Amino acid sequence: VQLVESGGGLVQPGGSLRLSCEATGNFDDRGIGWFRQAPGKEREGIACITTRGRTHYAESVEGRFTISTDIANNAVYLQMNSLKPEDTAVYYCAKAIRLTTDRTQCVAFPGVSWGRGTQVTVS
Amino acid sequence: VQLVESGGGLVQPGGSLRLSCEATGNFDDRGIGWFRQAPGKEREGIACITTRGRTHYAESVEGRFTISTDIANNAVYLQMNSLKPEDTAVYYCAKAIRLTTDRTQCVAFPGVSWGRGTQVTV
Amino acid sequence: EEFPVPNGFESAYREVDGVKLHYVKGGQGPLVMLVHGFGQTWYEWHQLMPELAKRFTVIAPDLPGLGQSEPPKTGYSGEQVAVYLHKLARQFSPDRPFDLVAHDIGIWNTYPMVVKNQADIARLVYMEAPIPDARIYRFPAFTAQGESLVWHFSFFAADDRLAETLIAGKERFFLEHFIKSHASNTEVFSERLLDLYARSYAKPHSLNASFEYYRALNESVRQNAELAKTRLQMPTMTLAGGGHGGMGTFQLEQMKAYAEDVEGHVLPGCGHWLPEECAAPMNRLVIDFLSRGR
Amino acid sequence: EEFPVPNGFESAYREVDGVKLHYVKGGQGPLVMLVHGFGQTWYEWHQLMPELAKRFTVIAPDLPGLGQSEPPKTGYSGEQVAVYLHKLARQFSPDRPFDLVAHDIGIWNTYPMVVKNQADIARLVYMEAPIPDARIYRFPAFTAQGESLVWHFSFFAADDRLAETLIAGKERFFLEHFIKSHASNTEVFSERLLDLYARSYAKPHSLNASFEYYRALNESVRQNAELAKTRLQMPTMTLAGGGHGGMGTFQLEQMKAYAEDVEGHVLPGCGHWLPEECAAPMNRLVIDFLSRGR
Repeated sequence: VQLVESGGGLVQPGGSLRLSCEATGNFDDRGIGWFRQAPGKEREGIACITTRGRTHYAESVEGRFTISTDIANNAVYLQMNSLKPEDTAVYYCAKAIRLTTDRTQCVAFPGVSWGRGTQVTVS
Repeated sequence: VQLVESGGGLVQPGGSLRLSCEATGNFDDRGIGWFRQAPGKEREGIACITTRGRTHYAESVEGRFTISTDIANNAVYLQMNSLKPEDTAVYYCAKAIRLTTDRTQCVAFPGVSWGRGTQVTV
Repeated sequence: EEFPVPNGFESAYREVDGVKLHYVKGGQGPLVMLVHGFGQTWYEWHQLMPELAKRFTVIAPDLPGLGQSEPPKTGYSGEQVAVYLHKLARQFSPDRPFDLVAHDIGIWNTYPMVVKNQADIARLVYMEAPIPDARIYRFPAFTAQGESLVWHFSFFAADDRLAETLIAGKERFFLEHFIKSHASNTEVFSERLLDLYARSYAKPHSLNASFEYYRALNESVRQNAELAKTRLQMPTMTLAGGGHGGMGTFQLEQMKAYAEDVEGHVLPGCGHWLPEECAAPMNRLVIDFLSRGR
Repeated sequence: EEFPVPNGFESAYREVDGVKLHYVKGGQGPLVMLVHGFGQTWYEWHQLMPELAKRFTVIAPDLPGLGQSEPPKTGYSGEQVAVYLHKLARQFSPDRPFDLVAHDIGIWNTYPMVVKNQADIARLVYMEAPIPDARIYRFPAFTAQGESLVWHFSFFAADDRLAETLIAGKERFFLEHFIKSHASNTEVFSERLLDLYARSYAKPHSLNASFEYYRALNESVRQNAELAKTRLQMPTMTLAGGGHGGMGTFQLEQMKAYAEDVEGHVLPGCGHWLPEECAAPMNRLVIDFLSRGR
């Protein structure tokens, strides 16, 4: 894979954490999303940004998380504030699509291969 | 899975067995084959007979094994004479094809459900 | 007479369920019927027939509506047309089983006969077309090299007489393109051979009958979904051209879902028109399959 | 002048790289170009154009070789024709980005322009055709209901000018069948509209040009295999018809392999000819997509 996560860890409820998604090579395509997978449920798109800068947030993280693109350092950051026990999951970043049908959601680009991830635990 | 295997067992070199493949329902399609699978090795078709009675045997078992159809009992038999340690495997019957390309072999019908089979140990 | 009848053979007619079928017959012995396909007539068999007549009674009908045969009265679906060809063969072998060789839509118009009357068939040879079933919905409309093998299914099946209206007046032009785009060996089709086939199917009732087999193709598919619950029991051989225009491995692969006893061959460098493109090797394979063990 | 020009619009020509391109222009403001597809001309946009003109300068070219535009001098592949359309748009919006709406092979001839000059494109609407890539080799030749959606790809692309030869003289016969085969709403295609479209494309050079876009399709696919390594960055909307003759879910599913930012809609009971079959809801969608946030 060609995007590597970092920044995860253990935080107390209400605390903060910044995840980063780093490019391993060329960084022309910056349409990138953050996905989390709980150990019980299935992977979910929570924030994405397009190369031109449009963002979308899932309702469960709206107002608390901030996705941004740092072009100089070939990274996409996910600022997480007001963390809570539910936010506990494995967080993955991948090439993404801002998809509008009857609503807007972040979906993974078809056929992406996922990587290690970065673990976030709130308790 | 419309064919059930029976008649296996433990035998010594030179011994003989009769395996039975019994139909669970209609028996108009009697193009049926016998297949064996050693533990690690692949699945191999060793004998088949068509509804019209045409047999074919794998070179490894020809002359020792006989396959026949008992129409009245809805079954296909594998008369195994002169068994050997090489003949030790799990034996399966299935709907089969007498298939000739540059040679003739018995292959399974596309997408058959393989049943339990019967063990033959020597 | 549309095509030169080889000497020792007779061109004759027979009424079957109110339809007058043309055929070419010759030889002596057990029966072998040879059934042609689209764009052609009995004549495609004219080089195999003398070789087979040395050992068999050979009959080569023209499909209803094609060649010098009347259109069918029931319809153009496989089960309907096969009643015509089955009663024709039984008028010549009423007490013994016969052999069947079919090419292209000749397969379509004989598969119902074969699977419903299995004891009347000793041996079966099918070449160069799919038995109508759901696999035909899987052929591509277009390929990376240009036109695909069977886009003409949709062309011929289209409503409003689409294909008759466009091809009429340009029958020789289209048939030459069709033949050449399904052939590897394009030079065996002389200007006279092309002219003979183009004249035969340009007859307005024959042009129409050509595409009605295709307009009935979906009905044949639905008929064969029922009939194919009984596998074929007669020794079967499939042949396919492995070069440009041929069915390749598809012919045998499909037949593995139909026949208990099947022998498959792919002729390298030959397209769709095996009797003319690859006469020698094709004749040799048919003659050997029908003669082995007799 | 082939078609009625709407009130407030002019008909004009510009030379671009030695090819005289016809277009129809009206309105004031940021530019929107609308590119038609096969069997039609700029006129399919004639109900959308007045509505867009309230807010945008609207330009509607005839594709090279079709309508009143000269054939291209380079070639008919997507990359070559996109040069003509890009230079034309840019004559009218040299300093600011413009919007693009395209239907059918309008997509084929604008995708290379869009992907290679992303900063020039503000927003993009694509409807009712595949971008040329390997997915077109997956469409069926034939369906269980009759003729398939894109068997014409092989017909139009076949050698020996097969398509021209069979259709010349019968242009209106063919076009009406092709339009209705791909329509859910047949009502909107009056005798007058059908006649106007048949006259345009029956011009000998226009009939030929139509099919050259198809004879270049495989070359476009090869070109887009290289260009599609860069995803589209502009907000994009795909529209497909959900009824008989439309592309259904395929339009959006394909675009998920191209666009970072895509919105998709499938219009129920509408076929391929969205501007005519379903004018009101298509116009509403296109107007709202190009106006939101501005």
